Order: sequence, then structure tokens, then C-alpha cells
Amino acid sequence: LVPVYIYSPEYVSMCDSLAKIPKRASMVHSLIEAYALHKQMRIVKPKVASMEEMATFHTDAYLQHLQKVSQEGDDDHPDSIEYGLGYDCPATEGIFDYAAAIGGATITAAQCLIDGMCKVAINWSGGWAHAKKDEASGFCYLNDAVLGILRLRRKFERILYVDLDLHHGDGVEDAFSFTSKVMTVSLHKFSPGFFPGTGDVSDVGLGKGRYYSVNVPIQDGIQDEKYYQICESVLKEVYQAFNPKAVVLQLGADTIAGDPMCSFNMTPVGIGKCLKYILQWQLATLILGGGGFNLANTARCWTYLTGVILGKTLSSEIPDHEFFTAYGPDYVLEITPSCRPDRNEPHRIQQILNYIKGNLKHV
Amino acid sequence: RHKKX
Ligand SMILES: [K+]
Ligand SMILES: [K+]
Ligand SMILES: [Zn+2]
Repeated sequence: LVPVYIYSPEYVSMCDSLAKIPKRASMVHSLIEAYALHKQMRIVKPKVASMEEMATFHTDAYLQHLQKVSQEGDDDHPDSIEYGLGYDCPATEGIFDYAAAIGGATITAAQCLIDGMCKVAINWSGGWAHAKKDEASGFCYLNDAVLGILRLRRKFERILYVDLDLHHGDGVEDAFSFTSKVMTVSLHKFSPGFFPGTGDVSDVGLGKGRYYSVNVPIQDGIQDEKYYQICESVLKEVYQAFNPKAVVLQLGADTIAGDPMCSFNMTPVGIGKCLKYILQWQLATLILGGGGFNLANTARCWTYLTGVILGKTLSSEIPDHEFFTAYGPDYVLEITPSCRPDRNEPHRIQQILNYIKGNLKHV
Repeated sequence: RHKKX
């Protein structure tokens, strides 16, 4: 039936407290509501992840550390560095409970898909793909994407994770590196010095999972048309080789023109074409957010993509709502690319695509 | 380990 939208006021307020994206969850929800898109979705309150759920991926020692520093927001605990807390991942007061709420929200979305409540379930505050079993990383404390995939494994036999965030989805890839039940596909900036430093085209997984990880390394300045060409070519091959039964799709908006990271040069329309390609498979699909550090642009992007999921054309004028002034001075939904070079050469992209095709022959 | 951020 209609898509599930994971939401409650309390959940949004928790998500608004994440250190690197304050208020973003409220801006995203507010804009979706301003376009009245929530009236076309089934709103489902998220459940909080239990300790037992979190521990099916994360280690007890890491969960215990996170819970300890979370209680009073001890951002000066001497053991935080072993567990990845520090600059990227501060010990914000309450972060254990906020992260458990986000993990629970993604698990709730997955359960809705299993129950056949919907074909698409959305958690725009999820997508924290860098967290490791025993380590916070990259603004991620608990890996809600992994938790969602592990929930989907109850029913859906083969699962495709597609990560369109600017950064390599390394924590998800690592979690499933040794298995062939989950294929991971990440398109990301790959350049030495650029976080997290992994995900070359030669990274294909390990052991029994060899060839069940796909990485598409891309350079600065990519725009909508070339990005979609790459994404469609890879997903066509993956779909035919792997025959997934469910998809988890991470749509971090840090690729979008105007992001302070200033790396890719995408608009929501290009990402929307990738999303449409996946939706036409008509599989259970769990939609996640992720990065995105121009907050108004991230809200523009995810609102537009919610419209794509609903098959609706949205008005270009930003409607009046709580954060209307954040969209000035032009107050439009569309984003214009920057005037900078695309550093992706056609011969290199072709070689990457050919290398991936050769890998997928083994699948 | 890299810094993100
Ligand atoms: K990615
Ligand atoms: K895998
Ligand atoms: Zn990112």
C-alpha cells in the first residue's frame, strides 16, 4: 500500500540533538509536512532498540562504554579513543539513547516491510553507515543500517544495500564482508586523505563474501547525468547477477551542490533518477538518510525524494512553515550546480564499470 | 583511521 514514514515528535527532537547536524531532523520533517506529504503516508511511531537488538551487531564492551559516557555527556573520558569517540563522534549527553532510538526506528521500518504493511518504509534520520561493531566512526554511533539489514534477514533471503552518500559505506560493507546474503554497493568519493579512505574498485569483500561487495570510486565534481549513467550501469548488472529480494537504500545528501564538503556537484533530481530505477524493481525497500551538512539543502533533497517515492510533482515554491526563512532569498525547492570542473574522465569511469562487470560474473 | 569532519 502507501509508504511507511517513521516519525514521532519525540523521535525528531532526539535526532535534532546529534552534534554535527543540529535541528536537521526538524527541518526535514517540517518541509515534508509543509508539502503535506505525510498525509499520503502511513505514519508509524518508532520503537526503541533493545540492548539485545543492538548487541546482535555491536560488542558488549562498546555498548557499555557508550552507555557510560552518554549518561552525563562525558566528552573527556580517557577511554573514548579506543571506542572511536572524540572529534567526529563526541560523547553528547544522551547519545546512547538517541542512537538506540535511531536504530530502533530503522528496525521498525524493516519490520513494517517484513509484515507487508508497505513496499517502501522511510527513516530519514537513519543511515549511519560508518559505525563498526566496536567503534563509533564518521558521526555514527550505532549502525542502524546494519541493524535494519539484520532484521530484514528474517524474511528476505538476499538483500541489496545501496549507499549513495558522498562517503564509502564502510561499516555496512565490513559487517557483511564475509557473507553472500547481503551485497553492498557504494558510490562515493575516493581520494587519498578523504574519509574513510576505503572502497576502491578492487575492494570486493572477503572469503565466502568475495565479489559480494561493490565499490564505485568517483572524483570531485560529478553532476547528475554522469552519476546516473554510472549508477544505472552498476545497478543493472547487480540486479541481474544477485537477484535481491529487498533493498536498503542510503541517500545521504552530502553529494548535493552547496554542501560545505564541496566535493560532488549533484542535485536531488539526479539522485531521484537513481531512486526511481530502484523503485521500479518493486521490492521491499528501506529508505535511509545519512550525511548532508547544508541543512536546508538536505531538507530540499529528502523532501523532493519523498515526492519521488509518492509519484508526486512538488511545487517549486517552498511553502510557509517553521523554517521558511532558512530557504531565502529565493525560496525554491530546486538546487543549482556549482560552476566547477568534473574531475571524472570517461576512460576511468569505463574501466571501473568494466572491472565491476568482471567481478559480478562470479556472482 | 581518518577524520570525517
Ligand atoms: K556511498
Ligand atoms: K557482502
Ligand atoms: Zn557522508
